[PDB]
Amino acid sequence: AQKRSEKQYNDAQNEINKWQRNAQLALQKGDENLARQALERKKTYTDTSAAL
Amino acid sequence: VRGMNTSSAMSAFERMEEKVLMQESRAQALGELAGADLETQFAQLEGGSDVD
Repeated sequence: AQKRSEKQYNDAQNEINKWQRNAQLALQKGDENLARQALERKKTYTDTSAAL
Repeated sequence: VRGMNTSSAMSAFERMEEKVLMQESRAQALGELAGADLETQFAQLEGGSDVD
């Protein structure tokens, strides 16, 4: 179970990184909405990671 | 011409309705998937890639 949580925690970090790339892309694109979604997604993941 | 209930006219109205509703249902199913950020991100990435 501990390993699974660690994998999930690792996945969350990986997920954040993938989202971060989109956010960077969004800035270049200039679309505000894409950037906003990533930030919201980052926050819930961080909370989950902290809880984990 | 009349559009009154008929062997052919009655069948046509129901079939057309089914086609309209099924398409709408598919669109409704599609929009939820469309709403997610990742789906939107792929389209943006593709356009930049296509131009290149």
